Amino acid sequence: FLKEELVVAVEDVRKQGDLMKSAAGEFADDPCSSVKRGNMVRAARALLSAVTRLLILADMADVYKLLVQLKVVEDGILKLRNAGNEQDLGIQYKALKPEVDKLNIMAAKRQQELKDVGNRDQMAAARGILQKNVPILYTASQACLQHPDVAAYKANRDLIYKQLQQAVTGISNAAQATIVDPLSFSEERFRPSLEERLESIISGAALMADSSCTRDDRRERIVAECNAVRQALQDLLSEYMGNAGRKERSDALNSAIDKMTKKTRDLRRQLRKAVMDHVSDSFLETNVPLLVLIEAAKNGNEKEVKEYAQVFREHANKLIEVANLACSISNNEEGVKLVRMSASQLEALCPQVINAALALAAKPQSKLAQENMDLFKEQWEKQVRVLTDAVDDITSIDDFLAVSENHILEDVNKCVIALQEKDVDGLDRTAGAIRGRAARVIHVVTSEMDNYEPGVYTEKVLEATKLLSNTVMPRFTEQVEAAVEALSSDPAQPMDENEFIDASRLVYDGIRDIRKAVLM
Amino acid sequence: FLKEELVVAVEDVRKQGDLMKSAAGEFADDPCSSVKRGNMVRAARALLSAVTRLLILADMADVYKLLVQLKVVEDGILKLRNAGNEQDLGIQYKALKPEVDKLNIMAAKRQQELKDVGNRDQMAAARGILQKNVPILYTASQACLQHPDVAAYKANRDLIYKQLQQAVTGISNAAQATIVDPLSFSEERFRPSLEERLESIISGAALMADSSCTRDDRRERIVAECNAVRQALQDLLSEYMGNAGRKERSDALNSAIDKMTKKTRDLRRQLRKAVMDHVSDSFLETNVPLLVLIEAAKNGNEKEVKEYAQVFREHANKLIEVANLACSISNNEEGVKLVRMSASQLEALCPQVINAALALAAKPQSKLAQENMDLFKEQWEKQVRVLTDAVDDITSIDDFLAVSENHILEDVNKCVIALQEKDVDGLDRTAGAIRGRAARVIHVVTSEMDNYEPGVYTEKVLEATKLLSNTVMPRFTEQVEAAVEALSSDPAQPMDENEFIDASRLVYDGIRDIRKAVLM
Repeated sequence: FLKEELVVAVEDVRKQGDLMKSAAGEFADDPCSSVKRGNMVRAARALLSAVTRLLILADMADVYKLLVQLKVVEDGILKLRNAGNEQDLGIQYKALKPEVDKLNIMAAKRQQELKDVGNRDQMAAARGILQKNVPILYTASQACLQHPDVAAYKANRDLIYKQLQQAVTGISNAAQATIVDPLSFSEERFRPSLEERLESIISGAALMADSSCTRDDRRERIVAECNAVRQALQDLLSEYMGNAGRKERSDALNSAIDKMTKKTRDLRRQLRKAVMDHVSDSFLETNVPLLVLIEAAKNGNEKEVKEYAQVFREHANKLIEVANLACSISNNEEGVKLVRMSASQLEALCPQVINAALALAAKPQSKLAQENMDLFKEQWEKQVRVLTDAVDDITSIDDFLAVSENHILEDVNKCVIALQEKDVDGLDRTAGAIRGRAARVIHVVTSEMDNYEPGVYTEKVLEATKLLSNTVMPRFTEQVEAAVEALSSDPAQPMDENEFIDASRLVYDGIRDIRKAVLM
Repeated sequence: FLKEELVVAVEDVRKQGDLMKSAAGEFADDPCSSVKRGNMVRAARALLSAVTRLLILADMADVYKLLVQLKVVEDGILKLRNAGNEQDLGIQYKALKPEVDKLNIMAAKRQQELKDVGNRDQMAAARGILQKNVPILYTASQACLQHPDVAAYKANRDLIYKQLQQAVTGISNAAQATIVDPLSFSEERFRPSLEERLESIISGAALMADSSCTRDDRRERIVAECNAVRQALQDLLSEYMGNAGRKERSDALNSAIDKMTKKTRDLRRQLRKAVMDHVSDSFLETNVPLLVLIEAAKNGNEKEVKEYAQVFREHANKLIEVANLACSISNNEEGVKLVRMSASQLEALCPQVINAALALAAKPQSKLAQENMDLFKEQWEKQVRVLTDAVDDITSIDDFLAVSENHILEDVNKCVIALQEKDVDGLDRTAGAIRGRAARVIHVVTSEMDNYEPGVYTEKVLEATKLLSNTVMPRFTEQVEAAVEALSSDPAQPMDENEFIDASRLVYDGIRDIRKAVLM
């Protein structure tokens, strides 16, 4: 198998190589010779075969190598979880750290070798989870030995083990392996025949919408633009059916499709201007399911914690979905991998967050718990911001600023009208959304400017950003709360409508002068 | 470009080869060395690159070569068509015969090189038509010079030229290279939401019948089974509308669809057992529009020839349609291409057949015409049998024998009853249909057995086939005519009812023991 095949391969490669050299030579001395030429050709082909045979054999060498190390790490992981005393536990992790690393290398190898990108993604995703959890399993399984009466800890340890076991299998599964979608799909229509097989590849493969999980506007917009392009496709399939044979150029009918089909591809640009906006219709409030999910457990409340798991979990994955929708549309693979990977890790760091809350809700005094939470908290936010920053790039920074401009405008007035309606519950709420999108805008603008060389362009932009967050925003928040303390205190002190409006306007305008500075 | 690149390629291949040899060596003396090993690997990869670079360059050499020869044959073909005197004409064909051949070789080269099979098919199809027509163009364009007042000849010559021009382009087009429908449709239903978008993709896309262009039975059968499955779909769309959300398993309602929808897919199997039967309800009589369409023109009858064009043309295309219906249902692409292609060629060889008859009907003595017809006749039948054999495979040989069993039975009795009714016009007619389906059965049975290894199974089958065509059939035909000469001769000689029935029964039985032998 191993060495066996190798020597054998070296042979074929050696022999064919010699015959190729001579042939190549005889051709060099007589390049204007047709025969001597053909000889060189056949020779080249023969060389290819010998060379490839070695590559294939070489692939086995790598695969096998991956297997050996894979099985080693498998047992090691289970041995770590089953550790009973801190002595054995510490001993296992040390003998596993290297084994894990080695496998990590070998994994990256097959990852590249795997042809179809799909499997390649699985390999990297599996490798990641494996790489991240291995250390965590140690910390989890360790806690169970210090507090054997904390089912919460045991449950966590096992969940990590589960994910780890998954990764290992995923590596082997992908090791046996051997893009956008609307882009490549739209490029298919041009022939004087078979209108029956094209009508099926353009019909049954052009019916995949999505929508949902967005605000009412995004649903409406998507509904209108999706119907306008569906009709478009049918105008292309009903008008095209009249070309026949000789119409192999561009007349009134063939172009009746070329003007409808070639232009209506807009649906794509519609779903984008419809998704990228989620970033401000349910984002910045990223801490919302953590800075309370923790406070619950941190207060010895085992009840409002169980119910919060779903609440937390819900807002989380919902965010990842939109991140995926951003992947469906984006021929950018390098960036899709980033997003899809950042999503996987963050998708795997989910159960851990819950386990933490569980162990803390039962022991809001256990310094080990309060620290375990604090630690997990840090890792969750850290993994969130990245997935977020990874996505902010999968899209157009500029487009983001555009949608943020309109939406900001909407919520801004929602507050202004709330100030008039003297509805604090709304005044507060709306104001918050304003602070959200605003900051979400300053972060994306700045994080995107790190790819540009400092200068007039970067200066005029950051300044516009500095103002909105340093001068603007504060004066507005100062007015929001100022209004609140004018109806909940005593009967109801008179609110200064003026300053509130002008202050709030600065917010919107601020975004405007930043967007304008971004373009320039 | 050519030689230029070559010498260059030989270099990279030469240098890399040397470095590879040494590396391979150092590894041989120390195979247990990891470093020396890696070296060998990197070396192997480097060799691959040098080798490939040569292959690519080599591809150009072949492509270019194809181009040169392609342009040569192009002009030659046009020069042949424009020939005015038998002198120049004969001269061109001779200087083209070789040019054509050379290109034929070069074409076969790129054909293999082309990666995607699709283009590969085009290359072969284009090459074929080019190979076949080149000689024909000569015979056609030649006739026009001997009888300049025969538009029929001119029209033919040009059509050949058109096809030839097509092939050439098709070769160059493919040289730049590197599904079913009911099957994929039925696999769509499984989700706790959006019952409004699924109801439209399962309703508006499940309404495409056909029927017609068959005997009364095939229309009735199709009508019954199409209505039984239409109702079925509505039992799936009316019962499904009650799953809601939690019903994500398989209860009484969700399965009320799973038992109706999952079983009624039979409509498909109905349209098949309804189409494959055409093969004996309007086939074998394939010569019928030729062995008379010719006799007409061959008798200097320019009148019954014009009217026969439509008659001939009608029976032809009708046959192709059914061949297409056999394509709609058959996920087999490789076979569909065959059928669809065999149909195209035969669909293009149609106008030519007519042109022949036209030129002969006007000159039933012109040895040039009588030969042109004889030639065209051969090509039409040849292209027919193939399209036919191509289709006989797109279906189930066994199923064909089944339907042939029932239909034979019907026509058989139609004759027996005709013998009793003493209706010769029917006796003759029916008997013919019997001889048709019968032979159509023996050919399909034998042509299908060429895919099986000779032995007991093949023996017991062919014999059953041999009997039906050697012993059976004859004794029956002998009785049919024998009965005819028993009422048209003198007043009406007494017919021997006995022998006629027994003889005719052999026909049916013959088919039975062949079908049974096919199964076994």
